[PDB]
Amino acid sequence: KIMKSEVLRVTHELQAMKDKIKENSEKIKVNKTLPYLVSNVIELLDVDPQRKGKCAVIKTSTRQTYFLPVIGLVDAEKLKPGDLVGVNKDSYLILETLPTELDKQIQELVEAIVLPMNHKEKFENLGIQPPKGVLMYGPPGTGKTLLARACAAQTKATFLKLAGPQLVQMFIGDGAKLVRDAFALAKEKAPSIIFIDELDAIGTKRFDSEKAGDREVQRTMLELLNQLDGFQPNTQVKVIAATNRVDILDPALLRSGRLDRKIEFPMPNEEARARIMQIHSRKMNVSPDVNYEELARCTDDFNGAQCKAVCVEAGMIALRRGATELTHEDYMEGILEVQ
Amino acid sequence: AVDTAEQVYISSLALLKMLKHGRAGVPMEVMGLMLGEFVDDYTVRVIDVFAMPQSGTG
Amino acid sequence: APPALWDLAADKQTLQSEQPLQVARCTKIINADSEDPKYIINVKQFAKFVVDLSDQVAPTDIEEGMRVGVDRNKYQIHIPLPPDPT
Repeated sequence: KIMKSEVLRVTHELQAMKDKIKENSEKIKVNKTLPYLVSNVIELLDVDPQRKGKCAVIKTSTRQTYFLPVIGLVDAEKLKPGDLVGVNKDSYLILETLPTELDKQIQELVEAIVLPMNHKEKFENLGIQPPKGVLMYGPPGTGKTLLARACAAQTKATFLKLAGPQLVQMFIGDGAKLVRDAFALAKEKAPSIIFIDELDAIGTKRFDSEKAGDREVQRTMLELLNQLDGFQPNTQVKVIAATNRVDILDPALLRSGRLDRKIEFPMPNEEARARIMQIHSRKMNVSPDVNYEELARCTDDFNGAQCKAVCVEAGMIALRRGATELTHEDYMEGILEVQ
Repeated sequence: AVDTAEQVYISSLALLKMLKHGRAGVPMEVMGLMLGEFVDDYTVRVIDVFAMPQSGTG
Repeated sequence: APPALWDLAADKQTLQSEQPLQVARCTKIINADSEDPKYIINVKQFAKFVVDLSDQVAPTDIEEGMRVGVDRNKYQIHIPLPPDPT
């Protein structure tokens, strides 16, 4: 063991290094305390001909452009064209980059969002990618908007509102800005839940290509399909879509990353109306007389918002009816009251 | 309550240290310390001048 | 001049009181708060600023988009303010 006696000096040098890094590692808190302003970063690869080529283009908030190479600590998610980065008074170095900005269905919604995050072990053991796009289509009456948003609130994760008129803006070019923004919060921030609705109305493919806004909504929408079919790593936040009609369905939605789990929900018959309406009345005071037969039959061509309005109208006259519990005939009274 | 006529003696040491310290004088606030010896009331002589490490506070 | 007489004679302590309350950075308003130490602020000059909260203002009294006083030297929040149009 005479040859292994030199290891003690190596360990003394290592512990001496750990004892001497406290100063230069301690000044990080007083030098890199807080960036007082915010500056935008745009990536631009340079070439010097070590003497290696590496630089970046900076843009301050005060509309002043300066020069600085790619510097800082070990970068993993950095080097992207983002904002809200670290900057000192005048050195203008990069130190800290930060991103700027219920009963009848519980299986398909909860699984499709948990398995691409928790079941990675079975993904590595089987080599199978999970489905991404789910299409809650079918005739109206199910209430996919209020029930799908309510179940998205029951997912206990982050929820981001995104509708039709949200992406469609008065100016041009903003659609891709809100797509890269929904991918900023969703893709860049924590995994959130985004539910859009009425995709069939904007998925119109006309023959006369002279006047159709829905084809610019197919430029932003098919640009999202470019950012899903073109971008293989779709393991992050998915795109959940739903339509109220099967009149004009986009044929280019046939992909695992795209809308694959197209679950057909038919007209809300006594069973389905008893399901979504048992959800709508699973907590309120329901008297032991609501057979749901006549009132579930009279709910024809009534969406979940209009059926919720029927529940409100049932919640209107029961005050003056004298009974503190909602009765059977008050549902059909609300139906015949709205229409 | 008394005052005299003081005059600061400046040699080439502090001058050149302020020239190199001025070359390394980044816009960040810097710190320095001057030394010397007090021989009487109305004279002061500086000999030793060094620099201090910069900090985010200034 | 009669109104400026008593206040002019009472202007002596304004020199010893001129050192405090000097903080004025155009009353820049914040945008949001991702984490409790670091707060994102946006000035009216279209310049986004970030600074840590001072010890004189409690973190529970901070509201989203609230105009409060902020230093121009230490960049910290010295004292907030309640604010009037017709």
